[PDB]
Amino acid sequence: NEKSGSCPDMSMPIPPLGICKTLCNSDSGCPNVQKCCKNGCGFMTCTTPVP
Repeated sequence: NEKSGSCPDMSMPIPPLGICKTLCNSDSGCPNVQKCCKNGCGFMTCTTPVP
């Protein structure tokens, strides 16, 4: 739990394209250094880590 930062609470970016399928299960689930949060179609995807 907790890689470096946290989830970017904003919900600003909203993908209109037909994309409704999770991928990650948590921080450790996401690759590179992306955090696993819910900022799309209500699933668990990777996002940018916020300090």
